[PDB]
Amino acid sequence: EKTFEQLHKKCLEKKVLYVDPEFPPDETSLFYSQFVWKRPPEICENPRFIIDGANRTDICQGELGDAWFLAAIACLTLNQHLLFRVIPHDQSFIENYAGIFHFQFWRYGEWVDVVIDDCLPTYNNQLVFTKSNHRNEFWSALLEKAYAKLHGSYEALKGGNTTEAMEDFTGGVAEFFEIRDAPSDMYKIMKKAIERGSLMGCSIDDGYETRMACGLVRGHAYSVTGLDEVPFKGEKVKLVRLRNPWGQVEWNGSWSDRWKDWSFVDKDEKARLQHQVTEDGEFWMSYEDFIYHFTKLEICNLT
Ligand SMILES: [Ca+2]
Ligand SMILES: [Ca+2]
Ligand SMILES: [Cl-]
Repeated sequence: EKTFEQLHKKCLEKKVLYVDPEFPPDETSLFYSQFVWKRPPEICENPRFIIDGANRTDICQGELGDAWFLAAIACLTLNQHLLFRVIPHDQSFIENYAGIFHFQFWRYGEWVDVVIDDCLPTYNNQLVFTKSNHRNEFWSALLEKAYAKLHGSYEALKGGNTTEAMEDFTGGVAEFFEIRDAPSDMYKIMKKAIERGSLMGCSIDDGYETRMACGLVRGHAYSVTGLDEVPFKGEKVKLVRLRNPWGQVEWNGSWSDRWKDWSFVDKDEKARLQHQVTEDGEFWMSYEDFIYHFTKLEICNLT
């Protein structure tokens, strides 16, 4: 067991790029039961670890069913100071680059360091697994690789629970809600949770194209990224903001991006709500419609 510092320092002196003996760039690391592995400098001219900050737009699901995990990362980015425990800032392609990176996860009641080489699965020189909106940003793809290593393979990330990942990023305690049994004050419970920095997911119980007619997807982890109140036509309306970790496929009901009655909303209020018409996976919906469609709500509470 050599540490990140040690391995990094060594590779720099040797002038060699690191290769992970524990989790090598071959089919063992992909599955337990076809892609070319490439490092980000082999993929593009000017790769970067973090560009314009690490935020939820940098998490876009690829050809692997790990939404449960990605939704949790996206939630984590809403709490930057927690985020930078999981992701060390002092990492770069343009300075002290030795093809090695690391991340931290809460496991067994303590922080543990996962080290990886920066080889990533590609096809036609593009990432097949999770990537960022920005073709040159690689933190999220690398984090996913590190989480895969922690579970033994990329395939091991197929299916899982959002709360598992939330706990692995925070060391917090999971709390579940069946939205049918929801208390009267659950908007308030969720509001206090988001303001306290707690991570929130939700889903529609089951038992890449738009699944439902309303634009939601069944059996799919969504990140809760906002809760707010807007006064519209005299009265105040409770809203919920969600993000689909696909980065695509939004709700189309009231308060959706292209909803016309956004025109009746004040221009400053729009700004406070960060309302944009963009196919980014993120959308506002009414608290009412939210409680009506979603069935499970998962909150990971901190200390
Ligand atoms: Ca970014
Ligand atoms: Ca949107
Ligand atoms: Cl960089």
